[PDB]
Amino acid sequence: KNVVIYADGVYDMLHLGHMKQLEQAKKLFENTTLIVGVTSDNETKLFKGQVVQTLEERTETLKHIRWVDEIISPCPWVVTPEFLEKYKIDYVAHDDIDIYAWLKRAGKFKATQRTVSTTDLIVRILKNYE
Amino acid sequence: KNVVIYADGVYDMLHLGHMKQLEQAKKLFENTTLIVGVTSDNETKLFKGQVVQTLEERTETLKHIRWVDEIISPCPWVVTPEFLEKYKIDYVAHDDIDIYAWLKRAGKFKATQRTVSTTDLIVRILKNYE
Repeated sequence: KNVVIYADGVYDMLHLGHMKQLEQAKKLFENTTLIVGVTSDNETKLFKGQVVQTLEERTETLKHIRWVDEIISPCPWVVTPEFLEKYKIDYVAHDDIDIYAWLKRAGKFKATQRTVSTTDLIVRILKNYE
Repeated sequence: KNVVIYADGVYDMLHLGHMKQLEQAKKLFENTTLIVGVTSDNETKLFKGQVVQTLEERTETLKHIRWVDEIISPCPWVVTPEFLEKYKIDYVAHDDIDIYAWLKRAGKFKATQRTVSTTDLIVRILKNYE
């Protein structure tokens, strides 16, 4: 009855937003193993833009989150069927926004949402001054 | 064989520093229940200085950390013997720096260290500009 869930991301400067999302994947089903994939530095740098924390930093933070059962660090940038069988992954967990159609097609796509960011906090610090 | 560990703090804008410290208390012994105490807003405001996140925000973040078993939120500002018996706490976990002598006296004080802060990160963001 144990279901393997894979949720990938950058997880840069993690915050309650990311945590609430990981909790969501973890509790998709009664019995889960949540595998998280952390994207490599150069792949983020190139495909998204700046990454603030190194792989080791972003991965070390993940291991402290109670919902996380296993980390694939680094993880490949785009998920593939090979990757799915290799890790015996049952579902992929991500936010909607379609490069994930083929997963929905296979009933293997479960969608998670967001919310609360670091940036928000500095504003509250600087709001204290004009 | 299960030992109750209490570790209190502000846990404002939690980061790997705080997490590594909580991991430390949790693994003080083979079988632990880590109880964390989150300090009230006005008590922090008054005794330490500014607190950036409300109690509910700081407490909601704690619940995501895998080492944390139980939260007392808010928690009293200074620990007492009453408080210890009431929660059947065996050890108190904190960093050295003596308002905690009476705990050392009773063999009930176990010391944890620090390390990696949010503030550090904004520097790395702004370092990108003169």
